[PDB]
Amino acid sequence: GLPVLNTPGSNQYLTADNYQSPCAIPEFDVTPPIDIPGEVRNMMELAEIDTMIPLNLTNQRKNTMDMYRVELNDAAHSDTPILCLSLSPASDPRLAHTMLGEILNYYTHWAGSLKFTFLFCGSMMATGKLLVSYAPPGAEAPKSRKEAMLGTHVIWDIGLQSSCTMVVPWISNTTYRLTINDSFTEGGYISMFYQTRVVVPLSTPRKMDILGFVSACNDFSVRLLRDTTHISQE
Amino acid sequence: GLPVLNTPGSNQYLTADNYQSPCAIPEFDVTPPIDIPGEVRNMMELAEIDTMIPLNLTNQRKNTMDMYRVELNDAAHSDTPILCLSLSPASDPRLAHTMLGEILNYYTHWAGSLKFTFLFCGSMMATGKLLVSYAPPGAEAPKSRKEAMLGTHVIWDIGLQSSCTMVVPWISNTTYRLTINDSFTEGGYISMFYQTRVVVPLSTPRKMDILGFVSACNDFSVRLLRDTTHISQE
Amino acid sequence: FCGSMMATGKLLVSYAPPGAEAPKSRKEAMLGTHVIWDIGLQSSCTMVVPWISNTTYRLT
Amino acid sequence: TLGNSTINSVVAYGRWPEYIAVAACRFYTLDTVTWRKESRGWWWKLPDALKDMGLFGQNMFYHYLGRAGYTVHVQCNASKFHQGALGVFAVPEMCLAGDSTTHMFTKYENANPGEKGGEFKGSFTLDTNATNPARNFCPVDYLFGSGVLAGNAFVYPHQIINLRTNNCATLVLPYVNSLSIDSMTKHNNWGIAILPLAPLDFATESSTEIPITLTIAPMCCEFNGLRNITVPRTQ
Amino acid sequence: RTRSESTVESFFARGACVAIIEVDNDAPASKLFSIWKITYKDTVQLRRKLEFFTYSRFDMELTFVVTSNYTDANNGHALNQVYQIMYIPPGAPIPGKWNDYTWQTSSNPSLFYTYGAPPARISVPYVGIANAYSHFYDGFAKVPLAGQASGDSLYGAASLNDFGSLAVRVVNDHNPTKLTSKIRVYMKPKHVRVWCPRPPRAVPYYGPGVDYKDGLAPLPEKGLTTY
Ligand SMILES: CCCCCCCCCCCCC/C=C/[C@H](O)[C@H](N)CO
Repeated sequence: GLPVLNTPGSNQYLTADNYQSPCAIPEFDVTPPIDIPGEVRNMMELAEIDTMIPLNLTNQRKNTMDMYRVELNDAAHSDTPILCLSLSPASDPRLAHTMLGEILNYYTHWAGSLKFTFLFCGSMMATGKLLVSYAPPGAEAPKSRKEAMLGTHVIWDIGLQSSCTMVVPWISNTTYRLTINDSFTEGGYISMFYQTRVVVPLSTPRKMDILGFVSACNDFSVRLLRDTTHISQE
Repeated sequence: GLPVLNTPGSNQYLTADNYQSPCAIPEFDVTPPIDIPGEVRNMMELAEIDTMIPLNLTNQRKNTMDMYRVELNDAAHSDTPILCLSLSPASDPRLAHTMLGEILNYYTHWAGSLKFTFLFCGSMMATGKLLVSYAPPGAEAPKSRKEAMLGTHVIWDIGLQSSCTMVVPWISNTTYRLTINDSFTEGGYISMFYQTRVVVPLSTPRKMDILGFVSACNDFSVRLLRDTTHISQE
Repeated sequence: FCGSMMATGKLLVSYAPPGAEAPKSRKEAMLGTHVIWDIGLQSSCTMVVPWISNTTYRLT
Repeated sequence: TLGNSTINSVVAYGRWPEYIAVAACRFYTLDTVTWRKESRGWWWKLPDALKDMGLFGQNMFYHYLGRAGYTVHVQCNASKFHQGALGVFAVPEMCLAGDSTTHMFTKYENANPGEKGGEFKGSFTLDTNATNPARNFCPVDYLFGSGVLAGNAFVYPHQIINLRTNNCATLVLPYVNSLSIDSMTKHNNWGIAILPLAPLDFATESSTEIPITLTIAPMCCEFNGLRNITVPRTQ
Repeated sequence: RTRSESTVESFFARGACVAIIEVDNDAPASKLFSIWKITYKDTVQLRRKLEFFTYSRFDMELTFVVTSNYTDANNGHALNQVYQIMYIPPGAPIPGKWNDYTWQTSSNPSLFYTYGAPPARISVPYVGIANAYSHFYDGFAKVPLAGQASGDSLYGAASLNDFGSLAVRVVNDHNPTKLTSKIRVYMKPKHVRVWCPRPPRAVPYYGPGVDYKDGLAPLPEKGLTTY
């Protein structure tokens, strides 16, 4: 026949190959598709959906609903942080199991901006101002409002609006970060502080809850599909 | 020679493949075809032929000619059914071995309308009206003419005509039904009742027979060729 | 509604055409014509009972 | 306004209900539930919750095939001195985990409770009665009743009722299925889950309770396959 | 930065192991043929990836990796084996013996694989009786009716995911020596369309449904004010 020469790689099975194969059921009359609502073309479309952050992963709160609630009170003003988060969306245990983190744990590289929304769930009679800050990596993690104020930040007036969004823009030395805990590709710090205190009148609850949601922005992307550590078989 | 790479699936024999092979008798002078009557292009053409239904599969009737005859009499009117059939053309034992059922047992999926013809074989002096009903699935199988009348149905006047056809139109949740007994793809119920009674004058036979035929309509189709359970080798 | 501005609540106002037993619970009333009134949103609510009669006029 | 029934909104997947009866498809009010401080959540199935609603239930049980979208209106009002948040989620094919070591052992009468629906639990309890098993759902709230984290339930069509902001939620659910039309008695196309995201609280009262009311209108209804009436077995 | 590798196609463009079918070549405690019901729910990774969505359409590529070994040392030698893999669609007769007539496979698709050859491979189109596959079905196959005794079908079980089975045997007549073989089945969806995203599985799978029994506390402990 035609002279041919078998190159190396012949007879191998690469599970990522893209080859044709014979059809085992020829002339099958396939059922046509219908217009079902909710079609998805890209997994990033799922990462762009806000999902609640299990922020309060304490011994008594983890694996309950209480792990989603962060408690504020009406005590006197202080510079102590309300919450502290590492910008490691796939390896920080508080972000790993959100929809964004679940998508990220199927990939090796990620890049793009993030969106953090905070929802205040107190009474309508409550007032207060909060400071939400992102510090890029390199320095010690901010432990007071004085240090946090030096980074990117927004001021949230709960009386004016019950939900506030801070976009963390993409700022990295590398073009992508790794989806594991790695010092060279560290992301930075997210912190929350009291700008003023929370004030309530009489006959009002003095403790209330906030909730956190995270999603990816439209510039987000991932690379190098890989197996996840969030599912195992015994 | 030309650099080539053997992909997976090389050297396999798939009995459903479509490949070329060398001719073992080259230059054979083939006898030309003649115009024989009765050519068939599609097995559905055979399923569109009416064949008699072995309706009366009792202990003393099965595997004889009597299994094809359903007896009517001239007794007083009653709401008891004359015959009851499941719309399972490949798995109901009364429909499985008709030509339609035999064709269906070579396939896995079927869809389309059915045609049931009933032929009255009494004397010309006999009169009567019968009700033939199809009930789509989901409810209890109708046990009286009152329940059967609520579904699709036709009224057959034997005095006016000796053969009557009821088309069971295709009504299914799924696009195809399975050719086995499956609850999720159940077909419904076919029933026959006395609308009025059968009346004969004197010196006339008081018992007579009806015969049933079934075929597929022009919208019928099948999918996923498979081996039948109606032939075995020992 | 003539309560305080601090009051909230939702009410159901229903018209049932004649023929059946007079509705004695919200389940039966919900089957007829009806409107939902949010007092917190607005203090006055209007339900129009449209003309539905077998006869062209009713007696007084 | 839909029919003789009258009265932000979220259209699930941005798809309004559409056709591929008319009087029967209108707003129906289910039984009110009581939101307490210790409430864990509530669930309903559609069209199961409407099976005893006027002519819509009659059309459900008289036909082999039916399809409909829905408009769900959750109503819950409180004072400016109340606090709390509800998440209202519309889940297509909302399968709930059972309560036994046997897989998929929940019986039909328990999977289709009706307009009363069911409640989420705070923890998982395994039914041990072997002679007389309960064969009921055991949906854990933080697992969202199906082995997934409730925090990610926000990927479903949803609304949030924050007591300081709004007192009502409106979800417009189109007919969602792998088929154009199905059996309404065999299959529930939608599930409604209401979870307290923030617990209810009222100043210096460990007694406050507020009602939640659901009003559901089927839309773009179609029925086919008229036969005798289906009478499902009850428990 | 494009999103080419996060498209639904790229997300599923991998051959995933779904089954290990074990057969023996021995004289008739052994299993001269094996039946495997076709499903992706025997394993977890592909199942979890698929259950990100409610509905899907796709063609399927099946690859078969065959390995074999002697059972005893220096017990003798064997000639190269041939394996038959027959697709039995629902309703077709199921083999009951190694040598029964069903293996004639006049209408069933069949694959003959020679040991030492590259893994076998076939493709099938979208074969669902509905317009899409259902990863989740919130219903019953039968509605129990009043009058019926104690329509008892399992919750979620429907024939919309019944695709038949694979019957696997060694075609060779049995050697004097015992041989054991394993056929690993690898699935790759192709031309994928998906609908209605769902939150991913968070606890260990328990059965073909959504039931859970163990490992219900997945998340670890992490202080609120600790980075
Ligand atoms: C002749 C050698 C055997 C080749 C034939 C292989 C069997 C034919 C394919 C049947 C399986 C259909 C594909 C299965 C799809 C998934 O199970 C669905 N996602 C279920 O929801």
